[PDB]
Amino acid sequence: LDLPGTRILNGANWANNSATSGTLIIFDQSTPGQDADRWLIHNYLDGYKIFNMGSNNWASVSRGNTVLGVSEFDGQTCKWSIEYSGNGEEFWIRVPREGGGGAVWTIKPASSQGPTTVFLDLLKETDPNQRIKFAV
Amino acid sequence: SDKKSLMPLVGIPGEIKNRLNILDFVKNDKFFTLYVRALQVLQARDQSDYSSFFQLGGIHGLPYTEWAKAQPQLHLYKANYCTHGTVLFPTWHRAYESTWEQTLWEAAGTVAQRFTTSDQAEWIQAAKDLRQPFWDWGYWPNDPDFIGLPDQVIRDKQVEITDYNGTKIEVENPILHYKFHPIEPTFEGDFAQWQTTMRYPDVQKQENIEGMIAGIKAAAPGFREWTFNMLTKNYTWELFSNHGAVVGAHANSLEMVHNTVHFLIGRDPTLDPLVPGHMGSVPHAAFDPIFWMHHCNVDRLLALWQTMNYDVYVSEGMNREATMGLIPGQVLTEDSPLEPFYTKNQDPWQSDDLEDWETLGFSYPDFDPVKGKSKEEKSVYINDWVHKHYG
Ligand SMILES: [Cu+2]
Ligand SMILES: [Cu+2]
Ligand SMILES: [Ho]
Ligand SMILES: [Ho]
Ligand SMILES: [Ho]
Repeated sequence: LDLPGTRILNGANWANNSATSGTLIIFDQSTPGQDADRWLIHNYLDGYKIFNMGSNNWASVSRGNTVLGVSEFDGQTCKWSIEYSGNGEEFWIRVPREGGGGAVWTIKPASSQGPTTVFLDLLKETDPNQRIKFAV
Repeated sequence: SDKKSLMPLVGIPGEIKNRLNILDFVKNDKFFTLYVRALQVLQARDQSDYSSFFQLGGIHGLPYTEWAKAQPQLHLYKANYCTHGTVLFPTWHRAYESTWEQTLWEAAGTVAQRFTTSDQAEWIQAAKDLRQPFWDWGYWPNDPDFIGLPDQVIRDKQVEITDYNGTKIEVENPILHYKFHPIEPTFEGDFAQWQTTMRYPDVQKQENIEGMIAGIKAAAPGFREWTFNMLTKNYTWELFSNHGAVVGAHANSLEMVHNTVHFLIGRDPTLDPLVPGHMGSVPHAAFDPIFWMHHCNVDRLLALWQTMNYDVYVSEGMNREATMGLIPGQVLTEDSPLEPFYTKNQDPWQSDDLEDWETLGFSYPDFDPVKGKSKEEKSVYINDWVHKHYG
């Protein structure tokens, strides 16, 4: 009787991750492998931890403002703040920083013509690329 | 960080005292008088006061405002605080019931200091022993006319209590209704038009009390058998704790039996269209004072199941609906926060901290004979008792 986990969505697209320092979290509409689109989000200290059921990677703050899946958990890069955006059922996934202010998940191509992956930029409260939805 | 909550949940200090059966409770003049007086105080408090009856009832559903927070959120998810259809249903409601109980108890304390008779010490002792009573809705002593609720709860417009100079007085019954002052601006439909809480409405939006009582008596043998099945056929937390991801699929859960009880008070099933009063509606139920007797029994049944099924506690489950303090899609466990309930150390309560109900300063009269006994002995005895009382 095992848990389904959740999809992480931006518009119609969902977060995927594959195995293998750190792999890209790709937002699109093609699931690469079994449960690569399913995530276990748990309370962790004052925030949350975000695990991919397909790849077994944790979403972590990575080298140079990107969000990657890494195989070993690190409390200092794998803890997230999840805050309500103010409309609909969309939230911000945010880097934990004392007295707030951290960078947020920002879904955009690396250059142009894809693929669309996760970066960490300053919060623009009006930016669609930073609005996340969860569906079980 | 900074301080988070203005009113920590701490429960009741001192010796552990029992929550009594409402039938027994009303027979005690000291407990009954203090309850009515304490309830008068809570209800008369300004509705913006977090220690008010209105705000305490407000946590559960509407209004969708933060409760007792020292610092507001930037963007508030406007929803119920209560968690329903989740592994956390039983434990969240345990915490909620104690938040109410402590607020009532603090009010009862100030009340007892006003008695001026030669038995004032007895009134003072009574106030600290005072706990919230329960309606044992699963008990049916094979008597067609039996009702598990006394007239003081469901009929009497005025009740007799003892005044401070020892004299007998009648007061408007604060248990029968809550009168809004004012009606919550964000209530819609019939609820926008109802000045007081309403039980078992008819087509004309008036209270049908005798219809409600008739329905309770008729349902009662069905509830005996159902409560018994709920206590004795569930062996895992998942099946026991909640009504399912499709509401109804866990037909035998504590939550599902508890749902039907709400509809016994709040909603005539024959009406078409349906016309629920406060207790038949999740966003409005907690404003009716009988909510607390109902939930006091849900916590009791939890306590009984826990005893028979020791060390079988919260198991991991999905959170599907966003609630004011829970992320849609997140996994729920025994270490998940139970907003808006904080400890005096300014940490959120977890199911973890309240597995042992005695930590909040209460017990139930059911457990009197097994005090200090082993988990295994307690489990055997209570299993016999459940078979005697609900079999
Ligand atoms: Cu509830
Ligand atoms: Cu309820
Ligand atoms: Ho005692
Ligand atoms: Ho905990
Ligand atoms: Ho635990």
